[PDB]
Amino acid sequence: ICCNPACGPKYSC
Repeated sequence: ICCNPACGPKYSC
């Protein structure tokens, strides 16, 4: 997961 808008295309919560 990458639950932060800065994750960009990786965003997931």
